[PDB]
Amino acid sequence: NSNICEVCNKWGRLFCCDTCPRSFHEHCHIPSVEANKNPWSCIFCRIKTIQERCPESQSGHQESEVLMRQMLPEEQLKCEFLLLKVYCDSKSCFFASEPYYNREGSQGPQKPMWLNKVKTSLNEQMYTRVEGFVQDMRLIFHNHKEFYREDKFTRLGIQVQDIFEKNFRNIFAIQETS
Ligand SMILES: [Zn+2]
Ligand SMILES: [Zn+2]
Ligand SMILES: [Zn+2]
Repeated sequence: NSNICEVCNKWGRLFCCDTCPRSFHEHCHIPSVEANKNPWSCIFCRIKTIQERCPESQSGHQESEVLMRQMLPEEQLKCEFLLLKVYCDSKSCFFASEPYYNREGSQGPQKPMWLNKVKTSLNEQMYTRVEGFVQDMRLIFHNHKEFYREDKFTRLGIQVQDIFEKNFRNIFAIQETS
């Protein structure tokens, strides 16, 4: 197994996957690394199994159809994995915890949103469709762009949104377009 957390790239108290060489901090994995379960398989491995059990699940899909899917166990998992892929980027730090807004010439968003809030919402099964999760994720970046206006820091929102969107298209096998 790797000697650093796959998500945050630090050492520490790591739980090792049995079916791949990745390792995780307990609360870096999503869902949080399960208490017992020998062998244990990480979310990467669980996602690869879904694909292997249903090869056709990789054929292209329309985003509108994906969004309307109910959050059954496989879609729950896919959203957990997509959230984890965002946390994998170090620039996720800016969007992880609860923000506050006091900048001359700007007003804060009407509906603040942050990664840890989305993480709790997933854990608490608060989303009934994929659309709920995706809307909250895109709101994070939209709030950031609106608030920061012409400050160059707006780019951090563009950057992490691009990570989100590329991973969304991959995980949910969105049909490729120009
Ligand atoms: Zn970690
Ligand atoms: Zn694994
Ligand atoms: Zn099949």
